[PDB]
Amino acid sequence: MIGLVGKKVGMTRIFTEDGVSIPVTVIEVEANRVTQVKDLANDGYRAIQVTTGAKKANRVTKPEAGHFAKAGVEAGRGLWEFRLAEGEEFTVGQSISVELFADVKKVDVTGTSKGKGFAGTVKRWNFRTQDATHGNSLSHRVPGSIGQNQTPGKVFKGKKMAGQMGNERVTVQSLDVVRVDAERNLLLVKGAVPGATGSDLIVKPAVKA
Amino acid sequence: MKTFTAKPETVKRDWYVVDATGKTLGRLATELARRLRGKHKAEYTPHVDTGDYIIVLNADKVAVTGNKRTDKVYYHHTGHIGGIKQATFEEMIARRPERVIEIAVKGMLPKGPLGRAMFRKLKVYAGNEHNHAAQQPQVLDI
Amino acid sequence: XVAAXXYXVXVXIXXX
Amino acid sequence: LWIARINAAARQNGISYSKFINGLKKASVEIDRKILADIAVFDKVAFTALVEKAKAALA
Amino acid sequence: MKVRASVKKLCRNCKIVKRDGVIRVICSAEPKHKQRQG
Amino acid sequence: SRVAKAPVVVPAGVDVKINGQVITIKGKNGELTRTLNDAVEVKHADNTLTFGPRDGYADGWAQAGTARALLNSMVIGVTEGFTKKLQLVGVGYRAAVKGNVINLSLGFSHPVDHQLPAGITAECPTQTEIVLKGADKQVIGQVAADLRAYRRPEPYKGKGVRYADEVVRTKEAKKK
RNA sequence: GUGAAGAGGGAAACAACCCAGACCGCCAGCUAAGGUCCCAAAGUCAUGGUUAAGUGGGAAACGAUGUGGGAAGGCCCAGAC
RNA sequence: GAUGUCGGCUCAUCACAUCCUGGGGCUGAAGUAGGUCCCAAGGGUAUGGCUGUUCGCCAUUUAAAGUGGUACGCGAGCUGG
RNA sequence: GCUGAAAGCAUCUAAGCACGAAACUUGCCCCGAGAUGAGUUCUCCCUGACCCUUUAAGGGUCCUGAAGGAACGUUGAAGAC
Ligand SMILES: [Mg+2]
Ligand SMILES: [Mg+2]
Ligand SMILES: [Mg+2]
Ligand SMILES: [Mg+2]
Ligand SMILES: [Mg+2]
Ligand SMILES: [Mg+2]
Ligand SMILES: [Mg+2]
Ligand SMILES: [Mg+2]
Ligand SMILES: [Mg+2]
Ligand SMILES: [Mg+2]
Ligand SMILES: [Mg+2]
Ligand SMILES: [Mg+2]
Ligand SMILES: [Mg+2]
Ligand SMILES: [Mg+2]
Ligand SMILES: [Mg+2]
Ligand SMILES: [Mg+2]
Ligand SMILES: [Mg+2]
Ligand SMILES: [Mg+2]
Ligand SMILES: [Mg+2]
Ligand SMILES: [Zn+2]
Repeated sequence: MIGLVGKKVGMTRIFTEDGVSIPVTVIEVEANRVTQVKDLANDGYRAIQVTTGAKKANRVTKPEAGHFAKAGVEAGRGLWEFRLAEGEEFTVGQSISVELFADVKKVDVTGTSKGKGFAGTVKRWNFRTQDATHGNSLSHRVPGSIGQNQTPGKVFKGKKMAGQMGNERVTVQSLDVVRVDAERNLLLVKGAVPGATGSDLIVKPAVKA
Repeated sequence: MKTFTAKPETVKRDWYVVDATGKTLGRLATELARRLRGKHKAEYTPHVDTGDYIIVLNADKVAVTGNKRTDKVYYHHTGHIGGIKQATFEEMIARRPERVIEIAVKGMLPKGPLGRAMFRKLKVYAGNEHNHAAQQPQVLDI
Repeated sequence: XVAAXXYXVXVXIXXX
Repeated sequence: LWIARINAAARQNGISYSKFINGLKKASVEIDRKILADIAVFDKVAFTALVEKAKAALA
Repeated sequence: MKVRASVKKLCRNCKIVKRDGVIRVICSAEPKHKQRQG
Repeated sequence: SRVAKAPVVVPAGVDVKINGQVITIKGKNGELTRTLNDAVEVKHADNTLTFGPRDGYADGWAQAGTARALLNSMVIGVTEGFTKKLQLVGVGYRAAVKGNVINLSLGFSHPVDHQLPAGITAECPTQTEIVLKGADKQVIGQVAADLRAYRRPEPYKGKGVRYADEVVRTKEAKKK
């Protein structure tokens, strides 16, 4: 099934009458407007392109403005595509609200993880540190050996090394839906989701089920 | 006088269409390689591409003898330490039929820049339809 | 081993 | 190079290089391969005549 | 199953059969007599 | 050889249509069809069918013997048919036929429901007996084997789904 | 005997193996070992056989109704197996 | 006219003659639990006491605490008993 | 295992048909058209004159400067640059 584009508002909790505190992530899901419908005949695959939010008119380029004008919708902050499931039909200009998740139970949330910059092997790959004392010379958090000897004579591809950590697309699966509030355009899911406050999120019905 | 040399700017190339239905893989490939290189022409020059354009149709119906449908294995390494991958002839035909013919012909063409240029003149199709009617290919029973 | 018995008590060449 | 060109031109006339050379020998034709390759490219009519002579000798 | 290099009939009910490219001994009377060359 | 040389007498009321290698036998019980090996030459003469080797094939006679045996069974199938009987033993082992699905209780924690093929029909005279009817000899044998597979006769007491004629060899429990 | 103190062709590559001993030049011809479907020069040559294992294209004692050929012999229309 | 040694630490990678988990045949296999052979390399596969030790013995775990190759892997990565 | 000859019987196999494992190909997650075989879809922008020579995917002059980009500035839960 199709999903919706939302925004990470932050985390809080929901106290139940039983006395259980549920950690929840608040996702603001405003109306998603269909901008284009892909069909097998013209594009070779079935999908819908949606936009959400608003954008300053002075920031919309003429190429982008023309695209929105054909659909007849106001400009949003971006464009996202969702693959259709054959039994699903949508029209250009249609608005989809958070009511889609009324009876979904479990969702998969995709977002961009927080960026950690250049990370070492201890942090990036959970490498063990060498001895802090007992003679160690300038080698407390260094990687150690990176290969064997002459037989290979090289380092193998995929060797875990220091480098950029974070700032990448991540999907968390099978998150329980706690509350769907159409009036407030809100979706509450149990647990933490990737990204910082204010980041764009992609919510879809759970695939594993 | 000096021996004649073909000029890459004045070479005349023709278009042909071949049907691969029920033809032995290897024996078909040798003929394709000959004509792609241009060994069938009196103007053959080893350093000039003097061959012809060949369209191969029905690549999925090519034949092999013996038990090679289930026993011929295609190997490739991805570059990562383990990375040794294998695929049988039947599996290749199911996933990407064109590859089978392309792989065979490539192994029979000269290696190097000129050989790669010769390979570009081969157009392999899994089905019975091609879109090169404008080039007016001539039927070649080979 | 090749180079044993000590060299520079460990630093090799020394002098410097 | 000359041999390869003669082979191609002969097969266009319906005979292999090996048989073509044998036929010329049996017909006492002493043209060498350098000249044969030149004729094969520049004078295709004359090359056809050579092939016919070779075929007649082999018969 | 007895996997051996030398497979042979062990009783009168033992039969030698070649399934695929493997010589096998199948016995109706005794299950202990079942053998495969390998 | 000997099997192939014997002709198959097609009885009255059975129509044999030979189209190339594809031969169809239609009778009162049903209609069966199959395509024969290229090395087999089948000729319909009078009320009999003659099977011979086709020139240019090494196996030849071997294939003809197979085709003859198969053809014979098809004729028998479309007239009288075939019957396979299975008996349940073990205390608590019961079977029931609901339409085309056979429900078996073989002492498992879950129910076993076996779906029957298109041409096979089953009946349970008692709770411990299953009789299969059909026109195809191969199919009826396959179904019987599938039912038997669920609980194969054990070697200590004989409990399980067994063929009616099958004799089950039993052994003693070690010693003392 | 060759290398050492010898080049050239073959053996994928490969002093010492096979063929063969480089005075210089030639866009001429014939051959040796080894080869002639394509990479890659020359037979998708001819006739008669064998193999189904990719054997060919690595390995023994031993095991086997694989299959081709040959000379015997018990046995068999008193109907054999 | 230099290829630095044993053990430890860090970091590994492959083979399968498989230690655990998966599939199966025979059993002198009632069940539970075993013996033995076949298939299978996806993942997984202890912490301490003593000794420089590898190893080994011992204590207590674990589904299991596999066997080998990699300059007896790894000092222009560490230590230096 | 089913049916089934060669080999009147047997026989899972030779023709034909069915089951069968964490291995294999998928299904799940991430990268990915420099995939030079450089793909597809949607939208936006530019609608002027003259000369010269070796006469052609030719050179030059004047007018024109679009869509968009970059630069600069205030910066970021983005970042060594
Ligand atoms: Mg120190
Ligand atoms: Mg120091
Ligand atoms: Mg320090
Ligand atoms: Mg080369
Ligand atoms: Mg000397
Ligand atoms: Mg040499
Ligand atoms: Mg050489
Ligand atoms: Mg001399
Ligand atoms: Mg000669
Ligand atoms: Mg050639
Ligand atoms: Mg021939
Ligand atoms: Mg020295
Ligand atoms: Mg030196
Ligand atoms: Mg093994
Ligand atoms: Mg897998
Ligand atoms: Mg070492
Ligand atoms: Mg070093
Ligand atoms: Mg010290
Ligand atoms: Mg010391
Ligand atoms: Zn026996």
